[PDB]
Amino acid sequence: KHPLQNRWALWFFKNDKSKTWQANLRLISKFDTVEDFWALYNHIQLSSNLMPGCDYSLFKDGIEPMWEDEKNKRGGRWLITLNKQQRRSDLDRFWLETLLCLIGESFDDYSDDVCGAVVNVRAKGDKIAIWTTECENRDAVTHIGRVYKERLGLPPKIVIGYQSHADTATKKNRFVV
Ligand SMILES: C[n+]1cn([C@@H]2O[C@H](COP(=O)(O)OP(=O)(O)OP(=O)(O)O)[C@@H](O)[C@H]2O)c2nc(N)[nH]c(=O)c21
Repeated sequence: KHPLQNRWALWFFKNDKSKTWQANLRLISKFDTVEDFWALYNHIQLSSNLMPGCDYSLFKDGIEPMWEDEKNKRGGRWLITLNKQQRRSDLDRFWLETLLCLIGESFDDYSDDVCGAVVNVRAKGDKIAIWTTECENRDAVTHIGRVYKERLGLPPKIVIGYQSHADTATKKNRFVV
């Protein structure tokens, strides 16, 4: 089989309320091969079919998909927001293209600053984001944002923003692209 440069882990989140946020996170599977990635993707529910209040997260092995993880606490995220009416037309395409960015190490020189990606399915609107390790590394953050924006094919006129997890936790953009 053909190996990937990193081992990745898929996590699932289900909003409960009678549970603490951390207790609602569940590790689903791990893979480090091209064949194993496709085996997972071809046999698990699509993001567009998840119930409102759930999330899928793909993070490098060893990094939990939460602000508290050492590799995320000083970091932040590039955020993509979508309307509820775009669930069946763009959500799945955006998520898969995002996954291929991660697994295919599309950020080259700054690959070590990437922690993972998260897709949130909500009644008000869906969100997809790429999490990075340091919200102060301007060159790294800016590079990832530009590469990501181009890959998704977003019209060069609709700017996306980068938010530090610290700011998100204390409810806005450190950078825009
Ligand atoms: C990513 N994340 C989210 N939460 C909790 O989940 C809540 C919901 O944040 P959300 O990321 O699930 O998006 P949502 O659109 O539902 O919410 P909104 O942006 O607040 O309108 C946060 O306010 C926190 O209470 C988190 N709580 C902890 N402890 N750690 C995390 O990494 C973490």
